Amino acid sequence: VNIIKKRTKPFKRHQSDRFKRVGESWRKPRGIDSCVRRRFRGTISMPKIGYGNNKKTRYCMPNGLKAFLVRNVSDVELLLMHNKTYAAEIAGNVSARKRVEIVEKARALGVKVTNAGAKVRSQE
Amino acid sequence: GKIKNKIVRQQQYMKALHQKNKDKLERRKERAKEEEKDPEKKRLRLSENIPATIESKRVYDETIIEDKPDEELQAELKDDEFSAYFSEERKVPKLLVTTSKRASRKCYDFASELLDCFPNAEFRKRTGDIEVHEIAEAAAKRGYTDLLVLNEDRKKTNALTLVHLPNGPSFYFTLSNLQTAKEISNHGRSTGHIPELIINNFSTRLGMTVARAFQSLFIQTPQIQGRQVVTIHCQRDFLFFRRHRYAFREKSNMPDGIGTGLQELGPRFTMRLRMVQKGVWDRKEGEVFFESNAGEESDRRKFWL
Amino acid sequence: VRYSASPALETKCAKARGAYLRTHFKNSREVAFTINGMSLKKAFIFLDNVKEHKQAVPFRRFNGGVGRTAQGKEFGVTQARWPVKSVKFFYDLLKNAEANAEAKGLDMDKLIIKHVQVNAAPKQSSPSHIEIIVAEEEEAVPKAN
Amino acid sequence: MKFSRDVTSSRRKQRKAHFGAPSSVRRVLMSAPLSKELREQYKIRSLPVRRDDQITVIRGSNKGREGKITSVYRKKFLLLIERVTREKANGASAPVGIDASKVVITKLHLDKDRKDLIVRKGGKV
Amino acid sequence: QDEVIWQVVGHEFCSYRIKGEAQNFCRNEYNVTGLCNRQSCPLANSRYATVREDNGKLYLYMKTIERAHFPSKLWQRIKLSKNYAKALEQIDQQLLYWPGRQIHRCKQRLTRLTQYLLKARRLALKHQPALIPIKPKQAHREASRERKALIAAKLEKNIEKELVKRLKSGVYGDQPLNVNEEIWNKVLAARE
RNA sequence: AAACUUUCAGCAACGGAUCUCUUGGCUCUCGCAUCGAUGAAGAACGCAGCGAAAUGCGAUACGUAAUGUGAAUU
RNA sequence: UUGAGAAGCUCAGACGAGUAGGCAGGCGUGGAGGUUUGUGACGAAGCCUUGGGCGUGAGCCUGGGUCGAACAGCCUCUAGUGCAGAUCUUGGUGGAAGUAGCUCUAGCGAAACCACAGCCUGGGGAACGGGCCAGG
RNA sequence: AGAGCAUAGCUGUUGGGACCCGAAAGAUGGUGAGAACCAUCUAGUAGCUGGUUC
RNA sequence: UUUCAAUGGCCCGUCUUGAAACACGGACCAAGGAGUCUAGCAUCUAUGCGAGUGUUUGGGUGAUGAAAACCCAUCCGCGAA
RNA sequence: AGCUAAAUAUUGGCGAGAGACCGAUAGCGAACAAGUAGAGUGAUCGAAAGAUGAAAAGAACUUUGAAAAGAGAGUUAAAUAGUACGUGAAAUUGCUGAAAGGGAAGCAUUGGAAAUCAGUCUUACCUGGGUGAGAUCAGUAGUCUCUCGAGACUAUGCA
Repeated sequence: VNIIKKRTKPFKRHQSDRFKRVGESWRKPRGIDSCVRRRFRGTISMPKIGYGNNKKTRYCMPNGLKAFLVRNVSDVELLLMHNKTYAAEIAGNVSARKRVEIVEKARALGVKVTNAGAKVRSQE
Repeated sequence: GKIKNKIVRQQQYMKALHQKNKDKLERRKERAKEEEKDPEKKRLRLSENIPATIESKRVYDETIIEDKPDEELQAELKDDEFSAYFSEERKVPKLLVTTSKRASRKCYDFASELLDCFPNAEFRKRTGDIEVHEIAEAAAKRGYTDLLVLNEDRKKTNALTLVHLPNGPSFYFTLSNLQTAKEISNHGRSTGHIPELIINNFSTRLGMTVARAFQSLFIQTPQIQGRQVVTIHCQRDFLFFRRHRYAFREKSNMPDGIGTGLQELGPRFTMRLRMVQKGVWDRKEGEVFFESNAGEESDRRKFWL
Repeated sequence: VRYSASPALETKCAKARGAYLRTHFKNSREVAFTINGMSLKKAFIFLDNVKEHKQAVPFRRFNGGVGRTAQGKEFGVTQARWPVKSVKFFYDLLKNAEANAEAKGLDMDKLIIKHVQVNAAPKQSSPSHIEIIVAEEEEAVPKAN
Repeated sequence: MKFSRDVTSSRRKQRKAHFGAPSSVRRVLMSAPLSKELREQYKIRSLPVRRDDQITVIRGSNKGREGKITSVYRKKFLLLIERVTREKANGASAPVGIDASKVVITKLHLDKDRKDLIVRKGGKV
Repeated sequence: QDEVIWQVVGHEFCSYRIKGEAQNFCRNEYNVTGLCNRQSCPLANSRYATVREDNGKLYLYMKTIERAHFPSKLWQRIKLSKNYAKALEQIDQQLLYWPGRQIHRCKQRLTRLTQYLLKARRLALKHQPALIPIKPKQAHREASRERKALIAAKLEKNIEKELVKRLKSGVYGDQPLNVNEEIWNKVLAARE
């Protein structure tokens, strides 16, 4: 069950490129006369449930693992039985001291870390 | 301070600032008139009022080597770890430049430039799980005399540990401002000639050890016709590595009437000496000759090199 | 202080600034464009000529309402003017930058205007920030190998 | 926990009281701990700082520096110590202020009032 | 008991639960799988067994419903042998006539805990670089101090000054090879 | 080509959002009862430190006496 | 066979426009009770970024840069809780324009207006036109 | 052979400024010199206009 | 990501009317900005008790925060007889 | 004809303690100078405006300029904190670099080119012998805590 994405482009809000005051976060058009709501030809696509991805491969990174947010060594040890299904992702606000402790622990557990090189240097 | 009104307190600041400028201007204008009337006063003010600089107000340390030759210092060096290079033996330095494990092409683009800087230097890709001490003891049997390991992480070289073979001192530097020839404005092409070496501003005794180590990487006799010079300059404990191609020409500003022109060849970078170890490098079991403390470096006027 | 340009490294450059100057931003922008890249001695002669109406500053982007002159044929454009307030400020800044280079020990016969920029000061009229960097003309050392 | 309703635990009111205190209150606000020898000899844990008091700096960059208290700057909650200064651009030494709680008193400037104060806080002279 | 316990902890609030996008987790120490499940809950199952690692040794922790009200004596443990074949036999004989799902889960945790101890020992023998944290304040300071040092170094001025100085001192032979006729003649008239 | 125009990026301006702060407001509750012809509230003019577009004071003019605290004011 | 968050797991078949309107499930914000023996000067929050990833989406996670003191996940409670429009309010800043002005000049120096571009002939039935179609 | 009472939530609905905004009332009390101007009742209003946020 | 090539592709929101069109609003950006609170009534659901039901007008009480929580004498509202 | 406490009311006054409140376009008009500056003959109307840093250590000195200021320096952990001072968004402006240019345009789909980026590594597993090692092994001796044996250790031997 390799990972298949029905779509890789994001859904940008209509007229978000024309106007800087209009953000690109998707907003469902409400105008009846608007051609985007009527889904004419050549217009931008809209989020539909048909675009949803496979339940088995949902939330899975391109390497087949699911990102599990980790904030300390207690969170890494949780993935002892799920190292083939989940990858550890250290939070952004975890200091470089705790990041080191997390990374050594994850290495013994056989757990992939998504951002294991952040905020640290190497010295062999 | 006293005024917690923003508008009033900056009105008061502008008033005081204007008052300060006026009195300073009046004192300067009257000082100019008297110094014009008597040029000796201008001589006294210029001689006495020399602007201060961090170099001038650098904190005192007794480790600074005096310009007068010292017999104790020479007695130490004459049978030192680098003695085979500075004696009549004249051991030709053979360099072995390597990298860390699983390095990217960004490290190779800088390693190649470092290979251009040093003739008679060999590059070997790091394989498997061979350690620095194992490389050093293996290279000591291959005729090499100095080992350079470029540490890189996430496609960026950031450190350099140089080991004097077979059991000489090990130095560890952290690199910065790494730039290659293509990134340097008005760069040049480096030929195969042996570059000259310039070593500046290594006053302290710890500087002598580092200056000797960097000197030992270069062939003793340079090829003058190539007109290539490699400079390692220490300023405020920062070592700047530059390579230039020079040509003597006439400069009117200089008192001698002569002054060369420079054209950079690359690579250019800066080093900070983090640690010196006695013997082959070993971050765990090594013997620390010098270890930089970042707390002590907070003083702008305190230097070790 | 930091300028817009990566040059001004101490060895072969000299800087000069003027902030919140009481001169129009658009006129200063045009003068800066013309004198950019010129030799320092050549720029001084050109600025003197504009004061004496011998040479005209070609108003180039903000050329609306600017009358064309034959003196703009040198620059490849038509519209031109003779500002004196902008020129006076630029002449003073160039004099400062030349004096700064003399203190730095730079070679005085190779100085060219590497970077001159004009930025809008806060609306007090439209004042102007002006910064100038003059650097030595970098020559190429022959390989001879 | 506090139980009296005559004392407020409001941060707004506690900060207002500290930063708007008169000089009589500020005298007690800037108190310093006595040294161990003085603590067991005067039976007093801490005292308000006074001029000519011999103190040792315990915290900060000037930790370990000794000297007399040359002036008690009450308007800023600071102490001025002898020869504990900082060099200025023009060479004049600008005195450095140290909080009274960051110093320890090693010798008291005893007078009649201080001796009565000592025996007032259960202290043998 | 257990069904009432699960209806509270499993569906209202458990301090051990970590909510995840695809599956909830349990930060309880005695959970065999580490997931929030009805069968995985050590709180909601009065007869529970798990394998835990204590300073390099693996133990089989078991609790029965008859010690539920005595938290200090609730869990009992036996030391599992270092022989993996015998460790499986000890789990089988200590969990005799327990449901096969629970014996299955303890044998799975024994494998993963045995693998983790193996990998930990292999990392100890191996040599790996130490991870040096990057300090933002130190990086900012050394970046600004370096800029001032480079400006104060005057590299090209000092390089040119040294090159001319050693030209006057005649570190070369009689006539230099890095100079031409006019420069050498000018130098000879000046230095002599 | 060049110019101009346009797009993107870097730097520099401009601007003052966001975040964090807070001796302020707002709201509720609790205790209390005290202006003046013995000249009040309010206004004006002075005083001396000042930054007053603030404060204190009244020719005894940042107040004097008394009770203190006990060595500053800045 | 372990696949009992029975609120789970599993098997099968069919179907999929949508205004008004109706009904479910979710995302985000300020504060509160509980909790994570939670994150943080070895760098919280914010901000920037042609770095990477997750979700159909609202959104979320993360690398680097900047930065300097606080902040978040989960269960529940609460509400001054989500903007492109209101000839909206306040502030900032544009093109007009260095124009009107007080040949070329010297200084000073606006305002109205502004969805957005802008070469024509025919047709596009509701103007079609400037914006579509077929041409020059 | 009673099925209600209480609380909470939801929805609808009727009042309160009552989703927001947009026309002048009128009256009371003053200021200045018929008219003008000021402040409160007063969130007196728009059968409508414009807007109304994942 | 920038750009190019091939194909397609109108400016949104409001109002209008059969949909339109047309006429309105929109120079740009940031921040602010509109179904809220309360008193009744009815419906549905949940919860407690049930021929009953509802402590908080008030009293008791609360040693540590005491505007909370806890307890209930006599009435009374609705329901039922 | 007359007096009369208590229970009751209380946006003012003299104080006090709080808060599921607001967090500088908010909350009083007013966090600062605030009923102030300012506007009006007058009645009245009435703002905008908070944050350098731990410490002014608030940039000595040299130099250019008539000056404002600039440049060399210097202080600081930081000046990407210099009083136009925490953070510093967008609109907008200038310079530099690259690319595209002929009028609906931006935009959507698919790839090319250029630039750039991401993660995925063989390393372990199995097996055999040798050498030593040690306990969860002793045809082994003790202590401690729990409920015979279960954990923790202490000696002694390494079959």
